[PDB]
Amino acid sequence: MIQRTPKIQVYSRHPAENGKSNFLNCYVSGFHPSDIEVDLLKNGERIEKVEHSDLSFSKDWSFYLLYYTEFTPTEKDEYACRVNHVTLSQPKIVKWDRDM
Amino acid sequence: GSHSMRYFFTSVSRPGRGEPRFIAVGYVDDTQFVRFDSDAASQRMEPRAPWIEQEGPEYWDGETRKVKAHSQTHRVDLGTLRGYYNQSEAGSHTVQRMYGCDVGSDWRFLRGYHQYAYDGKDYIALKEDLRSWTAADMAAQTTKHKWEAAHVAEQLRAYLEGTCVEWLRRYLENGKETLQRTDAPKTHMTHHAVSDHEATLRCWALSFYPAEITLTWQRDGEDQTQDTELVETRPAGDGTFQKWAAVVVPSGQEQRYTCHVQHEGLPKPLTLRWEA
Amino acid sequence: TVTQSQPEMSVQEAETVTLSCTYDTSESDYYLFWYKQPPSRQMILVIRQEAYKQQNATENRFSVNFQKAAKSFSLKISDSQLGDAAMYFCAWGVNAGGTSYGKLTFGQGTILTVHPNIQNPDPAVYQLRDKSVCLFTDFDSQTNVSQSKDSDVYITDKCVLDMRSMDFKSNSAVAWSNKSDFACANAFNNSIIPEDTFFPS
Amino acid sequence: GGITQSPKYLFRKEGQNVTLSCEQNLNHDAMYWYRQDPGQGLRLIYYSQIVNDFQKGDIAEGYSVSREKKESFPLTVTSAQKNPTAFYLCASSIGVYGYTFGSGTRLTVVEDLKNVFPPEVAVFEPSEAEISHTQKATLVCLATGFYPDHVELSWWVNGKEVHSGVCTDPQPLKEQPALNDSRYALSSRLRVSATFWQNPRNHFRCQVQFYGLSENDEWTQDRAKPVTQIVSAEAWGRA
Amino acid sequence: GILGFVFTL
Ligand SMILES: O=C(O)CN(CCN(CC(=O)O)CC(=O)O)CC(=O)O
Repeated sequence: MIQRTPKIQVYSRHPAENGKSNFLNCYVSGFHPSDIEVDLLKNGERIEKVEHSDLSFSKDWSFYLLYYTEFTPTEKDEYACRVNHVTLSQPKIVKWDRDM
Repeated sequence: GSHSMRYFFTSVSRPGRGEPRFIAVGYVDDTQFVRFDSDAASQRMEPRAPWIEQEGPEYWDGETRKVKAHSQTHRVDLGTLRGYYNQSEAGSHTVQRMYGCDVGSDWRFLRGYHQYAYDGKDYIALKEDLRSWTAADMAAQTTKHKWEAAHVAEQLRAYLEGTCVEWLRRYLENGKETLQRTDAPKTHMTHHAVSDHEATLRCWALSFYPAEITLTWQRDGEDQTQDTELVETRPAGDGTFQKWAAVVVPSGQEQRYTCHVQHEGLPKPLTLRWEA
Repeated sequence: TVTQSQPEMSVQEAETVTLSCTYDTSESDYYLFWYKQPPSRQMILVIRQEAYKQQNATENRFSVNFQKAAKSFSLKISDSQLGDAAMYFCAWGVNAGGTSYGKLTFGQGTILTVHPNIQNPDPAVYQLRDKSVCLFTDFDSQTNVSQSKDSDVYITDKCVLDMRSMDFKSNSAVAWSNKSDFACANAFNNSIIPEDTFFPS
Repeated sequence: GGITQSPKYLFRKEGQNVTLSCEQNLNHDAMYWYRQDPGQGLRLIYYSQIVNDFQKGDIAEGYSVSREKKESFPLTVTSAQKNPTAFYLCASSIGVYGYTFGSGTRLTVVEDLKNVFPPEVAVFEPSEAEISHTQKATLVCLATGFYPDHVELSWWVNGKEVHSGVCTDPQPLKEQPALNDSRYALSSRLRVSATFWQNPRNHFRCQVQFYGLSENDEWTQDRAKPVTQIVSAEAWGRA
Repeated sequence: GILGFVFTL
């Protein structure tokens, strides 16, 4: 097999407004093989109520998935995406950066 | 404008764990409308868009009956490829398959696709003429010769050139509200400071459909291939798409750089400049 | 549905015959077939046609007339040979986009009888000893043999053999019974036969 | 490569299950079973596009199939099939291409087993009247009183099967039509040149292959068992 | 709608 390391993007569906409902997204793409583990974290702890898209792939045959959960951002709540794949020496953490 | 219908199939062997995983997903342009998941409880083709739910029972039984035959076929193919490449029964291997058709503004046939990959590599693809195949390696020539003798390409043409287009027209019409819409990108800009002299500028494009878009950074002047950060177009989760482009620039020349946004929904290209 | 409106049809050797077939469907693209099933019962494909493609062929005698709008797929046999005696089936099938690929739906079929051209008829009725049988042979394809009452006399329909070595073809029917009064002079009374049929004394 | 169907002839007692075999080494994915009935065309029973895939035809009830291997697609006619008397044809293809059918199988329902009888075969030497009039000699073979209608008639001359100058009735004749079960009769003719028949070294044989009872069946009657056998009758040339 | 024609590698 030819391994491909995933690209990871953590972002909100809509512009983040403190106290206003929204959706937190983790988009993993460009990876191979298909086995992958993705979790969304709030303040370092796992979020259970997380949904994800159906496995699909791009022209180059690499897979992509979208994980998302409904959240209300605050000033001091930290969010991140934890991805695990055979290409990663260890599970990779990508924090949500509001100000991008 | 142009439109397309594509079906993506993924089969993954799981030796010592069970039957191979099988996933089918169907798209019209950048919108998914059906799926089949071997690991799900329904074991049927399921709707994934509201405009496909109006189809009657005979549609879902047929797609179910067809997609399970796809599932059975890729299950056989996994074992055949294991033999072609003399691979052991221990490792897990992936078969991917994609076919469909494109149409132009007149909704007439434009292109057809039908291609396979094994473990992430091209295996065999149907050529644009819809009559010959491209075998990626010596092993795939066995499949190529097999499919030439059985006239697979000739038989596929009716679907790719005909039935595929008929389906696509039907869907475009039943999902006109969403499939035939155009959402222009909502654009803004951000300023980030790398230490002292150098800073980064980010151009944002949000809530646009379709996902086709181009973001370019102009200096003075014209585009900058060097020092341009461009993230893959990502889904917002509500049917629209997002994307941003970033450039690294010394502080004090923010006014020199400009962002160009070209989207199908935009009447003319947008030009953004610092600050707002 | 596939409809073949003529259960049976006859043709004279060396002449041509047209077998009709009409079908009903809503599909834009599909496949049409003609199959030949001789007495051996072996199905043999004669022609396949796709609606997308244009009528094409043939190098052989066989040919088809495909009227897409009319939904007619007639098979034409020209210079009929005795070997063309068979059951001909018209069939229809969906294209690759259909769910029942490649199931075939068959018409009721048409039995094609080929009447041989016999150059020098010499109709006679002969008696063959072993019970006894009467042999009516050398009559022309215009002659017809009829089942005969009473029930205790057995008569077979006419049958064509070809002595390939002598380029000779003959017709023949056989009649037999075990009763006493049965004789060749009256064996074929129920059938109209040439008055000058030869009866050896 | 090809497709082989079996058996050629076969019968079922009421309340009995039976299986037809179909094998193909054409490397074809799809295999089909069709049923042929007079007054009707071919009607699909079952088909398998690939191993472990099964699609019923409109007349599937009473039938069953299995596709454990690519090469084999056996059909089972269960006792539940109310009216199974027909001609069964196996088929194989890849889509609509390479469509090939098997030899075919004829299945009969024999309500009562006592009705089975093998054929009595007899040859009848040509009349000297024909020989003098046409300089040709016609032999007639009669196979009579056999049930069911599972027969194959051939002519053998000097130890080799012949097909030139031969005519066999397209379909047999029922000796007693009124009865629902009636024994059958069949006739065939062999014509040769006068000179050929005049030679007495020439040997003529009418061979009839009958398909009847098997060892699985039980025979309670005094008369010899109506087993699958070959009944023959011969004649010798005469000057 | 997906293909109804299935074939193996
Ligand atoms: O009932 C039938 O005739 C066919 N059966 C298979 C019949 N089986 C036994 C069974 O699985 O019930 C074997 C057979 O008798 O041929 C499948 C079905 O009806 O869906």
